[PDB]
Amino acid sequence: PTTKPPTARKYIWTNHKFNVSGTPQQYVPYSTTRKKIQEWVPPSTPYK
Amino acid sequence: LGLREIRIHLCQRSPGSQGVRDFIEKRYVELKKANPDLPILIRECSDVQPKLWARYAFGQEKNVSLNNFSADQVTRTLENVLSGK
Amino acid sequence: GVRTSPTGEKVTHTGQAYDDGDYRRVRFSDRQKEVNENFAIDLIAEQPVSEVGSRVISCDGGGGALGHPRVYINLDKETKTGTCGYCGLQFRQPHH
Amino acid sequence: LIAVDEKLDITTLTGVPEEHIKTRKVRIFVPARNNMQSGVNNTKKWKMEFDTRERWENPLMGWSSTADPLSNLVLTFSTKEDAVAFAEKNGWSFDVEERKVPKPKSKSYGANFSWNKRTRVSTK
Amino acid sequence: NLIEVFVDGQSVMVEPGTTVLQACEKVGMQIPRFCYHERLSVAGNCRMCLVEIEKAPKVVAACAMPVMKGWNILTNSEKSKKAREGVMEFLLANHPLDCPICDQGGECDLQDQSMMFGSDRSRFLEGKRAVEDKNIGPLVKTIMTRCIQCTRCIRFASEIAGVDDLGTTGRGNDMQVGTYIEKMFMSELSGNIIDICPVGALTSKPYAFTARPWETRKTESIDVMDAVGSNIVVSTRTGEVMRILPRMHEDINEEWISDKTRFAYDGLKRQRLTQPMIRNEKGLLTYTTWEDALSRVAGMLQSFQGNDVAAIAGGLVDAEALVALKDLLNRVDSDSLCTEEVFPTAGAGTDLRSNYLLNTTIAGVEEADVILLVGTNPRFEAPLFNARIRKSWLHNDLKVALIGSPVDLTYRYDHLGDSPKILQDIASGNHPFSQILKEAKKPMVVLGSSALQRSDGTAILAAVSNIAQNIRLSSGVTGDWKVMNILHRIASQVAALDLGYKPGVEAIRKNPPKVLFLLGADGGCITRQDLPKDCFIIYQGHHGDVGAPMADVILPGAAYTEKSATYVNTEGRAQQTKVAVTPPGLAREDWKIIRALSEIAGMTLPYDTLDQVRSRLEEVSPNLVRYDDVEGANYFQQANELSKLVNQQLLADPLVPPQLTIKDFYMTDSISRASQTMAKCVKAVTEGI
Amino acid sequence: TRPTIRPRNDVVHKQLSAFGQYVAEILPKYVQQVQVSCFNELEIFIHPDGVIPVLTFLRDHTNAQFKSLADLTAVDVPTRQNRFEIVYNLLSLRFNSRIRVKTYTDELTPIESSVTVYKAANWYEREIWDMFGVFFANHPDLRRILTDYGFEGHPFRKDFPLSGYVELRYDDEVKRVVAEPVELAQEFRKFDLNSPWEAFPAYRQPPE
Amino acid sequence: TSVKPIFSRDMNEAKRRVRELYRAWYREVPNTVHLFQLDISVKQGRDKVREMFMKNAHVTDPRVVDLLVIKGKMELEETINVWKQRTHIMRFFHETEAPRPTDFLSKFYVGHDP
Ligand code: SF4
Ligand code: SF4
Ligand code: FES
Ligand SMILES: [Mg+2]
Ligand SMILES: [Zn+2]
Repeated sequence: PTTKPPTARKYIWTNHKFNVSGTPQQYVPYSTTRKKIQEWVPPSTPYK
Repeated sequence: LGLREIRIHLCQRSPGSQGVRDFIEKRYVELKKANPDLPILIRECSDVQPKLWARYAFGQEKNVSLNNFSADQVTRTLENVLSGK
Repeated sequence: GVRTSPTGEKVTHTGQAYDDGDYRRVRFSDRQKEVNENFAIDLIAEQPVSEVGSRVISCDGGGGALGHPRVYINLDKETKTGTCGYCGLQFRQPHH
Repeated sequence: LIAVDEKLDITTLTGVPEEHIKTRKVRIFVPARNNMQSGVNNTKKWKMEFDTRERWENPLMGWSSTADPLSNLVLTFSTKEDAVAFAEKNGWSFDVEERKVPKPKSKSYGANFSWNKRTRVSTK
Repeated sequence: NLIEVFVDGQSVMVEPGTTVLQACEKVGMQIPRFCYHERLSVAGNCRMCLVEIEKAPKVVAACAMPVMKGWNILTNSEKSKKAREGVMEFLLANHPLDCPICDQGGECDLQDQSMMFGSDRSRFLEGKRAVEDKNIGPLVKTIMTRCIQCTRCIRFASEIAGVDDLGTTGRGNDMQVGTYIEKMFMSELSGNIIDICPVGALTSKPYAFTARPWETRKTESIDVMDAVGSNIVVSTRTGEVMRILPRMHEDINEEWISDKTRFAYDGLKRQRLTQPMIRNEKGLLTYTTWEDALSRVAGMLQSFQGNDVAAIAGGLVDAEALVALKDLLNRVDSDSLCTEEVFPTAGAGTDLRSNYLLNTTIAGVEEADVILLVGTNPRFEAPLFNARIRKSWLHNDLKVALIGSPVDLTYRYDHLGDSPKILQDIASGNHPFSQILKEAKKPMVVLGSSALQRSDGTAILAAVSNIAQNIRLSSGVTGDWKVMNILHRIASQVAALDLGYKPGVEAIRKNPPKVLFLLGADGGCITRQDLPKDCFIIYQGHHGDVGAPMADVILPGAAYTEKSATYVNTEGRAQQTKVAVTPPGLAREDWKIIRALSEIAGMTLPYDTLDQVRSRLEEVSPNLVRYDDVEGANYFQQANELSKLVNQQLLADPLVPPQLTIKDFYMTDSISRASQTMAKCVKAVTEGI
Repeated sequence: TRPTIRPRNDVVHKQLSAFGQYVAEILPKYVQQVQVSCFNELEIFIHPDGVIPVLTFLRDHTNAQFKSLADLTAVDVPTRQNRFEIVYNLLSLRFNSRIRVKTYTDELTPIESSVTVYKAANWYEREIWDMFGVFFANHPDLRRILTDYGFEGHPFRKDFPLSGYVELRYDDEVKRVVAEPVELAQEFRKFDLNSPWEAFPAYRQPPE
Repeated sequence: TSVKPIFSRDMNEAKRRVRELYRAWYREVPNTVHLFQLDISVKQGRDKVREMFMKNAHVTDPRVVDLLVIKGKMELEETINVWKQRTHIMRFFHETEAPRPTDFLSKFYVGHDP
């Protein structure tokens, strides 16, 4: 890398990271999609 | 005791429904005129025998076969249901 | 361009954020939630608009065979810029 | 060579659970042509498929889960009689849908320029 | 007589005037095509269907060339293969490299026919053509660089939809398809241009980028948005409804569906009822459990009985649910069973099916000579029926006459006033149209069921029955042709009438009930103002619109995409909807809810499974289990005789349809109101641009 | 030169056709059909009860010394009355040739075991029984070979689900591995791939 | 239509084979309980054998009966030879499966299953 530095981009991490398994910085998966079905919200005012 | 509705199931082409078909053709209007508020539903069967369902109060139903009947027989059987005997 | 939900949870670029009453937030306790800080929509908006003096231009994303399939954008509508939809790149004709 | 006056039935040999033998209604049908394409090569063989069951969302990663072994099972048959025979011998209930073929249509290019009829086209 | 032609040396007898393409179809060979659609006219400009005749030096356009006697059609000859390769080379020479970002993707005719009939390499070393994209509304997305100028959308627009706002401007390689102005192609039959476009130039905007054709699972069900009963295919993916597509049925649907059917599937993801709801001490709706909700409802059902129990059936209810609720209410001797739509019960009423059915089927319109529409707007009440009427008009010079408001249909018609006094004049014989009907060999009288909602619906029905009687007496008595017809606009109306529900809510208005079951009743016909104080309302349904806000107990049910059910369309045909996805949350099937309620209340119903419920349906009305059959018996004579004995006076009001404009078309039912795409369409057609 | 097209061997095609005629003449009682594919493979369709005579002839006859049983499998085709199609692949080292012999059977009809002609037929027929349910009459030891002990159902049949009906896990309460109904975290995503445009006209079937 | 019989010709010989197989299974349960160190009773094992025999009592085709007794002999020899483990023998008993409801109301409460 001293002889041939790599191409520099603004989105590339400035600080490298090792394997963070077994630490609070570990990766936890989740669903990245929103809720599929919207349920009806009943009126908050009384009736009858 | 309290009749609620009458249903007549007759196939439109089978020979066995010929008597029921004649009753519909030449006797239904007089029957309906006498019972304006009685639900008399005429429906269609495919390959089974004709039927006479009589729905009474509180969901009691009796089915009477009309297979190979005549127009007079259908009228008598129907008026027996209306009479109650 | 990360954003924070009212529950203190980061919002992903797809808008994902667990509800306040959602029980699934328990998985993040004593741990972290993986959110990428760079937002492609923000960066591509930050990109400028290239002005070319032709009715039709061609974009391959840069790099040639290392880009995307080459496509042609028609710069006739003067009320908006022509957008290459592979790379989201805007082009325009010199007005005035 | 023995003779049996019985209907063929292999449910006890297939190894299917009784739930999926009894409570399943397969559908024998010829698939409808996909309206997005004009080809008709997928509308030639009969298909047998099962009724849809529940699919829920996985709590982790949000994937679509299932508990029905026969959700992806689709069988191909050359004839309605063959499909019905297979369904009967395996014991599943079945609903048969008659094949729908387009009716022949009278097409004429010369009708686009009729002297007095409404078939004349205003554009080409 | 048939003439003998040969396809690859195989003999085949075809009628004179048959094209080469149809002869090859008869022998089982599908010739490649782009601009040919059997439902449209013959254009013959893409040149993809060129085939070689054995002795002809020149290839012929298979889609437009009629066959002659003793022709040998060489479908897979060297000349045919080279012609296909050349045409495909030109098309792909100018096409753009947009396949990965194209919604057509894996269901593209250009891709498939390129892979089957074209070459595998490109010789085009020049620059491509880029075309400016047009805007034609919120439903269709146009990326016109992908157009191959096949003129299918133009022919469809004009011929089928009666809208002449599509065409080609310019000439040469710069020829473009569009409106030439900022105009939105808004019509009730717009998505069919999305279907017929062979390339991705016209694509569905609500469906944009969501899925790919290979992922989706196809469920063959029917349509419930109107009373035509269109056959559809539901494209699901991971248990989610992704798309709605037409399914061919040449007697009902005929490959087309309306925009409401196609684009209102996204109302099934909003305002959904997912959990049972009761009312706490504050009077506010809160979630509860199935056991608790059904226990409260069954306690009320045990407390009250007789005519103090009513049920109102909505527009999206099915035969199984209807018969289960009917049996449950009959278990307590109650009979206040009603539908939220009015039909005249004077005379025959619902006793004879050939008094409220569309006796001349949809396919029977193509044979009629004269048609008279009374108090209806078929363009919005039944778009496919109106499309069939327009097709018959175009191809047979059918004479259409409309009595009442001059709505803008898609074809020229003879307008007759606005008032039923003209309807009485026609029956008397004073009107010239009486002579027209008498001289017509095949007349048809279609009375819109929206006209029967008036205070004088019985008088209108009697008048049109008298008109049909006069037609029958003057014209030929013999024949299987049927004149009298009724056009319905509600999916569940015919099934309810067959089961024995009393049409209209007049009985419930007459005798206010203590317990009211709103089974999908979102019309708002009966409200708490009419109901007595402290009336117990149970709304069972899938959308919270009106009945759910005003109800005491809320029971979530399943939609048509979510239950296997039976629906009867306006012509009396019965069709079964199949399950595509499952009900969300704690929602259940409607007849299952009713059966569980009966079991808790103690009046357990005699059916536990769908087959048993359909056996009960066969007991009440066997036509509900004879599915694809449409033939029935004709009792017009008895119906007319019963209608004559009681008559009233026609009101001095013009016949105004409920729907006069395309916005009124867009918003009609619960799913449509919950849909966001329908809201976008309404905004577009009101504010323009 | 046509570099992208497989060259054809008409000499071998003729030799295989001649030998097919030869065997069909020699064994008219059982042979129902003889075919030669265009990539030079001879295929013989026999009556199911001719397995032993046909195979013994093809092994012992001086002009057909098919001393090696290359393979033995079955194919499930539900649309047929006899769904199972038993295939024998034989290799003749003396004449440097290969032959195929195909018979048919259904669920309840046994096929005579060919362990008396070839010894590989033992495990091959055990596998056929295990995976398709086809029973072989005079088999020295017929039992499951590949499936789990007590496994119910024959997996390679077309009507058998891909994931089966049961799955295994260890249950701590009972301190042993248990079998429970199959339940998938992600359902197998079925893809409809077939194009609606006919690819090979040479194989087109009559419309009937 | 004459069909090739697997065994047993008519139904009586199939019933004879069924009785022989039942005796073989009945005399094997004590040895199976002893060898596999099962915690179940010998009476429980015999009852399970009886139940597994009774679920095929509706068969009227002698060939199907012959195939059933063939498979029964196979799974009996997997037990005498201790090829099976305690795992499979107890898989016969479904000791870990939760009891699925059978009445309409309970099935309605739990979910969408027919
Ligand atoms: S229309 Fe067809 S060929 Fe053109 S970009 Fe789309 S998928 Fe590709
Ligand atoms: S937009 Fe589509 S349907 Fe219209 S001419 Fe172009 S390719 Fe044909
Ligand atoms: S399909 Fe015939 S020229 Fe287009
Ligand atoms: Mg399209
Ligand atoms: Zn680009």
